[PDB]
Amino acid sequence: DGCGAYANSGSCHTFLDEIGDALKA
Amino acid sequence: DFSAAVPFLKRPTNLDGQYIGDVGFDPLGFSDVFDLRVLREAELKHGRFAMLATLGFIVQELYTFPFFPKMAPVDAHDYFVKQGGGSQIIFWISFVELFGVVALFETLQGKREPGDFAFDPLGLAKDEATLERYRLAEVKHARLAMIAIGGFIHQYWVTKQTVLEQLGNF
Amino acid sequence: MDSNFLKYLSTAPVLFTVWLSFTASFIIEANRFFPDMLYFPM
Amino acid sequence: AKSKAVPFLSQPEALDGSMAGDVGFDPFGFSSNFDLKWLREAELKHGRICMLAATGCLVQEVVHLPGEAFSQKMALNAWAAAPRGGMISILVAIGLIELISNRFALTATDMFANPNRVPGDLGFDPLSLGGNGANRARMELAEITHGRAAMMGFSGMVHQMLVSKQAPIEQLMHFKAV
Amino acid sequence: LYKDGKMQGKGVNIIPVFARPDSLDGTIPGDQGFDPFGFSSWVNMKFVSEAEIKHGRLAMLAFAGIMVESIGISFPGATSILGDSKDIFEIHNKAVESGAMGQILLWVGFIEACVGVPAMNEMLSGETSRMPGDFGFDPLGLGKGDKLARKQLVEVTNGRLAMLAVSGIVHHTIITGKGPL
Ligand code: CLA
Ligand code: CLA
Ligand code: CLA
Ligand code: CLA
Ligand code: CLA
Ligand code: KC2
Ligand SMILES: CC1=C(C#C/C(C)=C/C=C/C(C)=C/C=C/C=C(C)/C=C/C=C(\C)C#CC2=C(C)C[C@@H](O)CC2(C)C)C(C)(C)C[C@H](O)C1
Ligand SMILES: CC1=C(C#C/C(C)=C/C=C/C(C)=C/C=C/C=C(C)/C=C/C=C(C)/C=C/C2=C(C)CCCC2(C)C)C(C)(C)C[C@H](O)C1
Repeated sequence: DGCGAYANSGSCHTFLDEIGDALKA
Repeated sequence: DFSAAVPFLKRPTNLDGQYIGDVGFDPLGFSDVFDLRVLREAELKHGRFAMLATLGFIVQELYTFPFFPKMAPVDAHDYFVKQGGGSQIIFWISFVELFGVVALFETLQGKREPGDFAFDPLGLAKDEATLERYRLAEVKHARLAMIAIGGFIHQYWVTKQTVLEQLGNF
Repeated sequence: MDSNFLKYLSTAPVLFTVWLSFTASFIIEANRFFPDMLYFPM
Repeated sequence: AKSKAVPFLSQPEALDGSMAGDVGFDPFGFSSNFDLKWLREAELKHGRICMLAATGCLVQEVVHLPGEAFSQKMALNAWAAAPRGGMISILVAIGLIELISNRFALTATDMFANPNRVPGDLGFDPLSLGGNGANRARMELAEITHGRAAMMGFSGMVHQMLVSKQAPIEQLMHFKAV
Repeated sequence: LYKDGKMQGKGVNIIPVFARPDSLDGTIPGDQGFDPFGFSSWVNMKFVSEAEIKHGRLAMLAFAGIMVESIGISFPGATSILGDSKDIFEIHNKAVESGAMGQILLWVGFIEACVGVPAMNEMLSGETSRMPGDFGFDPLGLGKGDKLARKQLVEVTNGRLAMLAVSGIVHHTIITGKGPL
């Protein structure tokens, strides 16, 4: 979908972003 | 002749000292009717559960994962019933317990010790004597933690406080 | 598994009861998830 | 005397390291009650189907056949959206491949009747890539390891598609916790 | 010099509170009697030795890159796209988004897959008598007979120190928000 693996701001929430938000809460 | 721990009780005939931590304490004669391998497997499983439970009661109130809400462990049981994590933990414990059933069947044939799961990846027992010592330490800590987990949960049930806040005042 | 206990489990009444309960559980779950099958659907 | 994979259990009988992937892992004693040839043939068949199935579950998202009926990125939608006569043809062709490839010996009483019939050796080598002797054992080990990994992966993808209603790659890109 | 019995070999223990295991042969460079958890008893020593050496060399290159990119040395034109800041994490993210680190990943993975995987597999299988970390790379000709040690031991020790240094520097950058030096 034209986004990256990590550090995406928009309509792209990857598994790595979910992991990172799970640690950063 | 007599039991080493209770000097006025006779030594139980099946408690001959083959299992580390034996002080001849069995006044009800549970070892006289039931297989001692099964009893030692049950003792060690209950004790390891209690050790992990007591360590969880200390740490799980010292620290809590950011991806979970904060609550007491007794209320955490009821919460994780409904969220679904407790079902996952029960499922994985059951999955390991199937091979525990197989290990117990191997124990009943005398081909496996009642506490040997052959789990030593950090190699902490090098020779025999340290392993004998660590068996005595494990059995004593098992019995101690079996008492201590019931203490922790029943004290929460009466005071509605976790251990470390009861330590600070009364 | 004790071989004598397995041989007892292999007896006709035990296996009969287990197999008929297993078959009944198939029919019960099939009628629970796909009820009212009077016909083969076209 | 002890199993290498499971060190607290004794080594399962008839397992002696001869077959590929043999680490003595049979805690339930399946090889003590059933023959190893049928178990190996079944394991290879489940693993090969899961290799093709995992590759399909990954490829169908990126690449489709032309047409509306083949445009479902999620494989469980592609099961239903594909034309029915084609899938019945697939079923019949799989049946014929089973029928001739096992040489009319299809059951637990007649497959391996020929002593030359080897578990997982259907005689299938279209490009003859197995014409090298010292590669052979490593090749069977790699095949069974790919099959086992594919079985676990395909199980995980199907049930995660059931949970998430999303095709696998975009489920990894558009992840929503339960 | 190899200094067997002073720096390496049998009988040398740099942390004597954990006794030297019998499993260590003393042939491997960097064997200074430190295996408290007894991993050498059951792992394959060649594989973990090559893994230690490769992790160490990666950490050396990481330390050199981190220090030259946090101090301020840059290639011509490299500041513009990758940001005129000095923070290594944001440098990673900007160079990923530019596409540079994908290109680095592609070529490092191509190098890893093409000769690294066969070297490790043939080294473990016993087909070449190749030593761990031996990729036959000596362009300038600096070790010929001094290869026994004063090259191997100093490389593995600097590798381990680089591992610790890079870990420390990264977690300081995390806690402080400012790169080293
Ligand atoms: C690899 C095997 C595996 C897999 C695939 C799963 C899959 C799942 N588990 Mg699970 N689990 C497993 C093994 C596994 N479990 C084991 C062995 C245990 C211990 C007995 C548990 C205990 C467990 C609990 C207690 C809970 C789950 C939950 C879940 C669900 C999470 C849904 C979601 O959005 O996740 C999103 C997942 C991520 C974004 C990944 C985050 C990973 C974090 C950051 C790791 C943190 C470190 C962790 C604590 C280390 C544990 C080590 C320990 C195993 C020794 C999912 C069905 C949860 C659930 O059912 O609710 C939906 C839940 O509450 N699991
Ligand atoms: C302190 C209690 C204790 C002790 C003394 C032992 C002792 C023993 N266990 Mg045992 N065990 C315990 C608890 C304990 N166990 C628990 C709770 C479990 C369940 C997980 C097990 C599960 C288990 C299995 C499955 C097996 C053993 C085996 C053994 C024997 C091998 C020697 C060894 O490695 O142990 C030495 C152990 C130690 C020195 C303990 C080190 C603890 C360090 C300090 C870490 C503490 C945890 C840390 C604080 C948590 C970090 C979290 C952070 C937030 C702080 C020995 C008799 C094996 C056996 O009998 O075969 C030979 C075997 O197969 N144990
Ligand atoms: C387990 C195997 C398996 C199954 C059941 C399916 C099932 C399906 N695929 Mg599929 N696929 C698979 C593997 C599989 N795939 C693999 C491995 C690939 C990568 C090459 C693909 C690539 C693929 C594409 C590109 C498309 C599908 C599509 C479809 C759907 C419509 C049927 C069709 O047109 O087939 C098409 C099948 C192919 C193009 C290739 C099939 C090749 C298989 C694996 C045969 C090879 C082995 C064969 C049995 C010979 C071995 C014999 C030996 C054992 C003796 C259907 C749900 C279509 C769809 O609905 O899109 C979502 C579509 O457009 N598939
Ligand atoms: C007996 C001969 C025969 C006949 C007369 C037909 C006739 C038909 N088939 Mg059919 N089919 C056959 C054999 C036959 N098939 C066999 C042996 C298979 C393998 C199981 C299929 C699989 C199949 C599928 C999956 C589909 C059809 C469809 C169709 C219809 C439209 C085909 C068309 O115009 O597309 C012509 C287009 C092409 C030839 C392009 C195909 C691209 C390549 C071949 C994809 C690669 C797949 C790969 C080779 C699979 C390997 C597996 C195999 C070795 C087992 C038509 C009625 C389609 C349908 O019903 O649509 C309405 C449909 O979805 N068939
Ligand atoms: C401390 C550094 C160091 C040392 C002493 C060695 C030593 C050795 N390596 Mg090795 N290596 C290193 C780092 C090092 N390596 C790194 C980082 C990599 C990854 C690129 C490699 C990759 C590598 C391969 C692929 C091979 C070797 C081989 C060898 C052996 C023979 C070659 C030789 O004598 O090179 C020693 C020569 C030097 C160290 C040259 C000096 C270069 C200077 C120090 C660069 C300084 C740049 C800069 C100023 C750094 C500081 C930045 C800071 C100020 C910010 C020998 C055991 C070969 C062998 O046979 O292995 C057994 C072999 O095949 N190494
Ligand atoms: C990821 C793990 C990790 C590793 C492997 C690792 C290794 C090394 C090495 C070895 C080559 C050196 C030379 C070194 C350097 C220093 N580290 Mg460092 N370090 C790690 C992480 C932390 C954390 C969490 C802290 C910390 C600190 C310091 C301090 C400051 C004073 C002190 O020791 O208190 C100095 C000088 C503490 C601090 O105050 O940081 C400012 C602190 O809290 N480090 N560190
Ligand atoms: C025999 C040979 C033949 C050859 C042949 C055949 C065609 C060989 C080619 C084979 C293919 C089919 C092998 C497929 C492997 C699939 C698995 C490993 C992918 C697993 C991913 C899993 C583990 C993971 C997963 C994960 C899941 C769990 C969660 C997800 O969120 C993410 C993810 C997806 C990452 C030829 C034709 C050459 C002829 C020759 O003469 C003889
Ligand atoms: C129900 C429930 C839950 C629960 C729960 C749980 C986990 C309950 C656990 C209860 C436990 C572990 C109780 C233990 C009691 C121990 C006693 C009385 C020991 C006595 C020892 C003596 C007399 C020793 C005597 C002796 C002494 C002094 C020394 C010499 C020897 C001896 C003579 C033996 C939750 C939390 C999951 C929530 C859920 O929603 C509801």
